[PDB]
Amino acid sequence: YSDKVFDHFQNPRNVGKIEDADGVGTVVCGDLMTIYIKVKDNRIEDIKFQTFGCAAAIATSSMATEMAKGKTIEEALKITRDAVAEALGGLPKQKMHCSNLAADALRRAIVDYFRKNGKIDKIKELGLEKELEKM
Amino acid sequence: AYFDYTSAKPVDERILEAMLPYMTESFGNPSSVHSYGFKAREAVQEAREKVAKLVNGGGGTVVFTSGATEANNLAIIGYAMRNARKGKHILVSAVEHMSVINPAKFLQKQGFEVEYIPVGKYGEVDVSFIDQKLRDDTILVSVQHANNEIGTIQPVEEISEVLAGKAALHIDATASVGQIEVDVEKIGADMLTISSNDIYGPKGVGALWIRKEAKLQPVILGGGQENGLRSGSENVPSIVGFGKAAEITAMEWREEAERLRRLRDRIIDNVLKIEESYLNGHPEKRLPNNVNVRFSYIEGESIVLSLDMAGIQASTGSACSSTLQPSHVLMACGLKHEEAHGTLLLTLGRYNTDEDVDRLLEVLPGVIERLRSMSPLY
Amino acid sequence: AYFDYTSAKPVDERILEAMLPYMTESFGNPSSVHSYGFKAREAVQEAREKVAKLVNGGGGTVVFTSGATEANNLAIIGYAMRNARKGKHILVSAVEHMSVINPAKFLQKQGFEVEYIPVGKYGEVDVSFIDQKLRDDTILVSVQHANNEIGTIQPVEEISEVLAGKAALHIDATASVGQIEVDVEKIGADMLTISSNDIYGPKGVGALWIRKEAKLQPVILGGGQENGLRSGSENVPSIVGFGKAAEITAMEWREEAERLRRLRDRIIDNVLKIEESYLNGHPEKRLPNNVNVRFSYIEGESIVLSLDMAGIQASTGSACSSKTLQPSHVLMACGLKHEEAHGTLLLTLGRYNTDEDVDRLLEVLPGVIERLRSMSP
Ligand SMILES: Cc1ncc(COP(=O)(O)O)c(C=O)c1O
Ligand SMILES: Cc1ncc(COP(=O)(O)O)c(C=O)c1O
Repeated sequence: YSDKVFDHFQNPRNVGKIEDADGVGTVVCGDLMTIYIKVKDNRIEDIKFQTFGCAAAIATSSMATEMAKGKTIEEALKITRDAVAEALGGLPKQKMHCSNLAADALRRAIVDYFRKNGKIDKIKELGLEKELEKM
Repeated sequence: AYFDYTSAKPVDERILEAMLPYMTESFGNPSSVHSYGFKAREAVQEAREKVAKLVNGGGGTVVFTSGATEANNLAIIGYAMRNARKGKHILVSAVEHMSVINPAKFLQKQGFEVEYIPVGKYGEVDVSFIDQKLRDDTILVSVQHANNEIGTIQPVEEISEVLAGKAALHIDATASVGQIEVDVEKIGADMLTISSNDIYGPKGVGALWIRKEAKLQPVILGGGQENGLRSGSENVPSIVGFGKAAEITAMEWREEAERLRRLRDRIIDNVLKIEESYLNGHPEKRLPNNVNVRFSYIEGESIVLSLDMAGIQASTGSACSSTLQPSHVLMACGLKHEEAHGTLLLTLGRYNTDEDVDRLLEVLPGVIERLRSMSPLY
Repeated sequence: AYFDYTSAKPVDERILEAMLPYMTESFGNPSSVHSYGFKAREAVQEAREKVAKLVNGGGGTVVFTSGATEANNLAIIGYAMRNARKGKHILVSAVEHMSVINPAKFLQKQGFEVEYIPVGKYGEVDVSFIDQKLRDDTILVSVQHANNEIGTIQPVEEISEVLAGKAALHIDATASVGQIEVDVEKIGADMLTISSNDIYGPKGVGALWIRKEAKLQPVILGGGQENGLRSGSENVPSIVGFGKAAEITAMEWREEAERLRRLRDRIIDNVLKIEESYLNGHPEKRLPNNVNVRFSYIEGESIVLSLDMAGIQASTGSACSSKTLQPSHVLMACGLKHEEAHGTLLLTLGRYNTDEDVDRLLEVLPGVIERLRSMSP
């Protein structure tokens, strides 16, 4: 069990789909998730999420998108599984893969946004070559 | 609103009253040869007869164990080992509780041949597999009376005819005792598994009933209590409690199950109005206390936790609530891994009211809608 | 006047006060992923820790059982079956409870070589036999901490030293918890058995402490609770009571022990001052609660039922009361002639024993013995 995890699960932040989204990132069990971002001046002007999965899936997706909202892109790529696990107040083992879920959907969204706006160079910059290939 | 009765049950106040004096004033040990132990023995003996009486078990013996799990271990390992000189083939149902399925898997490591009996879309065993795979060397066949996950009642009377006294018949009655009639001669059982808590007695006790003549090797070795079949000083207070629960279930089971059926049906008729919902297990040959529904596009643990935050207790067969594998029962029915994720299991009991249901049916549809609206899958 | 505390003890009232809510209010199953599961889950873990704290059990794991009996079955069978490839040689004390002697005998049947450690006149295991017979292929030694029958305390500190890295050490601590200090690191236990009822918690639950990185095969198979070593839905209330009793035994034993030693002593001085009385087991290195003398001039069950009639609940090693009709294995092992041993009295003292209880037995016993040997063949 976990504390503020209940609050993000029951009252989730930024649920929805984004029409003409600027970047759409999507990811063994039964957890599937996508993140949608609109980007204005290198910022996340908006973020909405859709996930199917356990209570921790819901919670992390919520937290992750709350963490990224209004942040620069380089500021967002700083949202690892742990900055979100910690953000909530941690999670128990076995359910921790669900934090990796959210942090990955967000990375992919960001990586989507670069691959669409010819910013393939920044993809390299920047640490995220491996995740483009595995997509 | 507690709709998770098949994972735990409260102890009936009248059972507790029967139990308490054995824990503090008449705490004697049945093996003792003095007043304190004699009282102790009368009490165990009375309890034994109330449990036997509950299942029409006069032509056989009750052996007190620590629960249905041990009882099952003992039924399967106890019986096969002692009887291996007469063959080593065994039939077991694919939807049995893991306290049957794992012991059969142990015998598989000890030169026993075990075949698992397939089931159909609603979870009933295939009787013609049994009749087709029965051999002169088959010594044991283990099938449950009813299934506690999908609610489905099994063709045990039918199964008993086919076997025709050519192989011993084990029946786990964990889900049935209290819901439907459990008569060992009517269902032709040679061994019967009973759970105390499932009939509202203390946890941590149960019995295996054994037809006269069926001979077994023990599993718990030591003092030779339970006539050598289960060692350890007898847990008198629990046994008494278990006995008091049997007496209550005998007197009250019929009216209780008729009431729970009526509530079961109101649930199923209302739950199933929800876009894309499906009943698992048989729609009629089904325990009065079982609703198992699934919901497309969403995951079971989420439904379960949502419910809880409303004050509603329930259960799921989703992978997410274990291991990390879905329910072996659901797989056997032939659910895909996708289908099994959105599972909701609501099981009814003695302290449920129409108001519990009211509450459930005004809360659920909002839950299914809230989750669906976030599912990438909708 | 209940002097049969080692056969069965009453549950302590505070233990009871802590058990009830979990039977009626908080009756949930720890596997459930909802609030009732969560409470039950916190309730179980807190007990597990209170039990670990009892025997100093941090470097290990507590596994809940239905009692000592099962815990010994798990210790011997589960440890030997899982470790057999390291060797198949086993050392078992000749005065262990039958819940250790029977599974070993199961093992002999399964090809394992089991040797039984002899004892001297006071039923004390021969630490020398353990030195010279411990082979390269020895994997398990089983020695009880104390004997509930005759009271003798085994040399477990010194046995643990005879070993050192070689074979795992099983210690049945049923007799000893609440009586004398029980510390897993000090006695060097690789496994340790604990009985709830024996420490005023409920009947029907007990435990096996198991040192970190000792590996066992489970006995009870199924749902995977107790981390795969003992399946079945947790008896939450019993486990709570067990923890509660663990918490009182930590906070009360030193004193209750003194009180009883005193009572035992009084009993010791007077019974021994009777026609043909011998004291079985060690007179000094002995549990605060064990008086067990034998009489040449009589039979045991007689002395027992003759006491019951005065209002005295006692016990006997007399063959008469054994359903198999054989006399105590524990006593034969000491060296007693089946005849000498027939008329023995055993008196387990406990929490609710007072001075007046003790003064009754001393005002009753002498006649019971005299107006009974007065009719002897
Ligand atoms: C040393 C010892 N071990 C094991 C046991 C078994 O306890 P139980 O019969 O409650 O499992 C006893 C008491 O009977 C005992 O004295
Ligand atoms: C069909 C069936 N058999 C056996 C059991 C074993 O129950 P316990 O965990 O109380 O031993 C259960 C669960 O209650 C069950 O549903």
